[PDB]
Amino acid sequence: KNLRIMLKLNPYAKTMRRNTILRQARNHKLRVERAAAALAAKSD
Amino acid sequence: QVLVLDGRGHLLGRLAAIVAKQVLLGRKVVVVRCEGINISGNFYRNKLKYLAFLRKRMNTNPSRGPYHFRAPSRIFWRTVRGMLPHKTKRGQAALDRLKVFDGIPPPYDKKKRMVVPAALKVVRLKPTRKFAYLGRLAHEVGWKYQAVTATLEEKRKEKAKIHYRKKKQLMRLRKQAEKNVEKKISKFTDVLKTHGLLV
Amino acid sequence: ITPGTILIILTGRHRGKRVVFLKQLSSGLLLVTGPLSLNRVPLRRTHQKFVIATSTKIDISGVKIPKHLTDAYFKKKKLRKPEKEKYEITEQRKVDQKAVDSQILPKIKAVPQLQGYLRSVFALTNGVYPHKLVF
Amino acid sequence: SGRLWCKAIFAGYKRGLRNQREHTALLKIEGVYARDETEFYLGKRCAYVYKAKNNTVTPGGKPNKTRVIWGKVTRAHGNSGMVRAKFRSNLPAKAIGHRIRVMLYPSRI
Amino acid sequence: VFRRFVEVGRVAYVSFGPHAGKLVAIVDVIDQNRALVDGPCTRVRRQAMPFKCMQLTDFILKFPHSARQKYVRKAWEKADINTKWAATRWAKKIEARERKAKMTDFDRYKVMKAKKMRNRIIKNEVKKLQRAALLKAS
Amino acid sequence: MKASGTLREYKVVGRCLPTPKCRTPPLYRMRIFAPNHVVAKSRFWYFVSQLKKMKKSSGEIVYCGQVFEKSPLRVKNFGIWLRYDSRSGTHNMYREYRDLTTAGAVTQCYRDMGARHRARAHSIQIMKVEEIAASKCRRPAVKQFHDSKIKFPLPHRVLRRQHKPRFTTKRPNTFF
RNA sequence: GGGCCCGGGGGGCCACGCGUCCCCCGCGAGCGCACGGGGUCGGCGGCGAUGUCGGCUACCCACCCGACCCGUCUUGAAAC
RNA sequence: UGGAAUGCGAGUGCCUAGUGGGCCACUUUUGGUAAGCAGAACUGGCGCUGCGGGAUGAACCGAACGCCGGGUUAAGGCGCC
RNA sequence: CGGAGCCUCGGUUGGCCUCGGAUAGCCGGUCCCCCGCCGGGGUCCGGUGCGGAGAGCCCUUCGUCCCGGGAAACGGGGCGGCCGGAAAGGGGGCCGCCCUCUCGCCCGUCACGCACCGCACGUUCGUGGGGAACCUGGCGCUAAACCAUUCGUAGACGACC
Ligand SMILES: [Mg+2]
Ligand SMILES: [Mg+2]
Ligand SMILES: [Mg+2]
Ligand SMILES: [Mg+2]
Ligand SMILES: [Mg+2]
Ligand SMILES: [Mg+2]
Ligand SMILES: [Mg+2]
Ligand SMILES: [Mg+2]
Ligand SMILES: [Mg+2]
Ligand SMILES: [Mg+2]
Ligand SMILES: [Mg+2]
Ligand SMILES: [Mg+2]
Ligand SMILES: [Mg+2]
Ligand SMILES: [Mg+2]
Repeated sequence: KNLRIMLKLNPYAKTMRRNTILRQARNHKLRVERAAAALAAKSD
Repeated sequence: QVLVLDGRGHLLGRLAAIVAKQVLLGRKVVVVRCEGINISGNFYRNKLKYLAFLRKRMNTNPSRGPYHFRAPSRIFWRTVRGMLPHKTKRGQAALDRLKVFDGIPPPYDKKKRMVVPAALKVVRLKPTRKFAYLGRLAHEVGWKYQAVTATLEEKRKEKAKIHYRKKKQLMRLRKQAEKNVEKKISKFTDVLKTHGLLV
Repeated sequence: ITPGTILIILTGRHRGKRVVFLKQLSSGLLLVTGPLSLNRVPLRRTHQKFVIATSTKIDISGVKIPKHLTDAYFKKKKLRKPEKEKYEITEQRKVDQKAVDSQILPKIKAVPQLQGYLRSVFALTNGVYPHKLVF
Repeated sequence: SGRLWCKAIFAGYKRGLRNQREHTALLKIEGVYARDETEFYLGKRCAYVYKAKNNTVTPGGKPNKTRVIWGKVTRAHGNSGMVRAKFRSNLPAKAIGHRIRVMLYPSRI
Repeated sequence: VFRRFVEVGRVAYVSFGPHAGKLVAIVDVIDQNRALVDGPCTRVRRQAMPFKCMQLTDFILKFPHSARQKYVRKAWEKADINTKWAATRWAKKIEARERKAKMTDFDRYKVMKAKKMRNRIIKNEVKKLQRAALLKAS
Repeated sequence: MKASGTLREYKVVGRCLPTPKCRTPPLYRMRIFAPNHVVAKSRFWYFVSQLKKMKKSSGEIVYCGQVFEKSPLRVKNFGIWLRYDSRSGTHNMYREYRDLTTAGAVTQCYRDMGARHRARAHSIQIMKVEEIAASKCRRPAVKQFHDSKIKFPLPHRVLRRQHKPRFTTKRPNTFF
């Protein structure tokens, strides 16, 4: 639960969490663009 | 203030269970037409049940109890008492929040009656099951005012029929009036329909 | 709670009254106005936990709230007793009330039946349950 | 002017069948008959309000016979909408079956 | 005495469950309690549904029992069940039910004012119709 | 085994542990219906032990995986061959059900065996489950639904919202 | 797939001095924010001298839940 | 290469009270028609022990107890009491 | 029957003024047709996941000022008479009046009120129930019970005649 307590025990946890956040946000951005294109494709 | 219930077409124990919990939360309850209450099972096996109760008596002094009340109202009352902690002040206070009546005497004859769909016989019984009438059962264990209560209940229904016809009359005028003033109230009729009050 | 939102006050002498939310002060308390002429609620601070934010909103984006209307402006001044000491509405507050009201009031009257809505108090009645109804 | 509080009933204390925890009161709120509807009322103030013989000071007023025990809703109880409440003092057993005011604050809406 | 029958093609309103408020068509009957239903034009996948959570409407589409979703949709569109449903009083009463539920505090104020004035106008007219009826009695 | 919730159909493959006598013992497969895969493997060892000189200690599970219903959107008639112990004997039954999944039909068999014969799941052995054509069904309960123009009403619809409201002014209507 | 994710021809690295020999091919300074070795406010409001404020416990009363009379011998006592 | 796993600090000596009526249960078991009978084995109980559940109850089921707050459970339950 | 207050007791914090009932069936119009002392059946027409719906209905309270638009004009407020109610009986409606108002409702115009400087027991039912008293006016009443005595249809004594 406490972030800075984790980094005291496992500094690498900050890297993993930053990567997860950046990856998950990037994967979300693809699904919307994929979905948006499909919706636009259907309108055609 | 007061929750008035109509006992006709209610099963004895399901009505008592709901009524008992209600007066324990501090609500006043009136149950009218206790003779109209029902019990599941054929009449005969329910008559045998009350005759078995009737045999319970202090062998050394029957006057000391149990007291076998014969009125359908008192039978129901004792049944609600059996679902309350009546030997404590809290239960006795609740038991005083309940009134029980055979027929519908004033002032409840001219007040609207609520029902309990979780105790209605049409809901809780399979239609092919037999059932007893509390009034008939009470009449056949020593109740004396079955014929009078029916006589007075027929007078009430005749008066209630005239009241209903007056209300239907005042409703036919109400519908006509809405047509006459339709032009003047059209704007206010749009507000109500916009928000679901009128369909 | 966005500026222009109508809030229902829940405590104090102004409880039940519907007021217009102007801004959130630096202390975190909200600033609201009745306006005074509609429900006799002046420029007054209120705490957000003690208001219900309705869904009705007027657009007060063009209203210029005086900048001296701060937490220190609305902080109570102590009055001494030895009989009784009475609070007085400083002439500055009256001037500030008119300046802000003159901009909000015309925008309230733009919405039909809204000025009357702000005159009317909120109350629970028979069969009305807060968890069921939308504000 | 008008009512600003919801109507509740002091149904009883927290308990098993033969043990009673008087520090928690079970409240029944009018119109709340399922557990998913109790969410609005969690954390809201509750007041057992009563009258006594002797006068007592009234905040923002002059002494009168009204007294109040404050509390608040802490969590839901059961499936049918009962909530648990806690008061600054254990409620008196004479309050069972009587009105408990539930205020609309602390507002979360 | 019975007017609505559980049959192939009957359109049923779903009253409760994960699909409450939607229309489905009876595609097939599994047993006394369950039916195969389909909602191709109402966002319901083909699945089993009990009759308990179903309310039969008056529409009966014409497709063979257990026909695939292509033909259930085709019959749904030809009958225009979606627009016919919205024209029924049953659908309108549902719409009124939700309009009232979402009413805002300001909406409730405006209804009270409109209702206040509308009821006074009607009552005054009823009084006049009663008085007029009196003169005929005399 | 407790027939908890809706059963799943598992394909369990096992064999004797290889030994110098037989480096490649033959593979055995069973159809298992169980709540979870942990129960599924347990019942396998209970069945093969009754048919072979094998048990968990001298054998292993090679594959445990759920068999998915192949036509979950098509109504089928299932014949079930089972044996069970009553209070005073063992019996072989043949039973039929209509369902969309074969594991759903098997679950109905456990509830039905419990309802009509007070047979606990631990005393029931499902021997075989087949999909049966309408013309080969035997039980009239299943055959009455083999009607292309089947129709029927819903008489005497009981009020199930009996506590919402708990008190009302109008009495319920059961005809729709 | 594994080989500091081998060798050759848009995005993150707890790489980032250098003289080299060559495998291979020992102290920078400050400043600041904090999910950081257990709560603080550098935040506020009401009321008060003859009827009001606080007083666990204690005196009396009420209510809800609990609750059989002790000592003893006894396998076993509220014990007829 | 302290030569299987796992866990745990061990060894040793004086003085010593009460007890030396027991009883109960799963399983095994003798006599007896059987017994809330008499008599054994094993383990666990009650005795010495409250507490939740079995309405009530020495022994059943759960669980063992410093004085408290919050949370969650066991065995059992959730018409009303 | 028609003033200030003082004790004490509590709870409560809008009202629903009513067909009968059926549930494998219901509800409302429709008198054109048939019966009866305006009511019942038929026809016909509408509703029926009840909308002539308790998932409902009614009332809704910030107040006052000025002037407009809709709504009222058969209207709002106020002393005299006759039907009417008995299961545990109506401070309902109707007719007169001499009075008393053009305001009550809705949409606007126009300002004002302790705006008590964020905060609880607020807001009614409430001229609430019971108790002492104090007044201050009118119209009215002027008893019985028990003891004692007597009786003996009664009796242990009480009680009873
Ligand atoms: Mg007799
Ligand atoms: Mg009060
Ligand atoms: Mg007790
Ligand atoms: Mg002794
Ligand atoms: Mg002995
Ligand atoms: Mg003893
Ligand atoms: Mg004894
Ligand atoms: Mg023995
Ligand atoms: Mg001993
Ligand atoms: Mg021990
Ligand atoms: Mg123990
Ligand atoms: Mg027992
Ligand atoms: Mg605890
Ligand atoms: Mg129990």
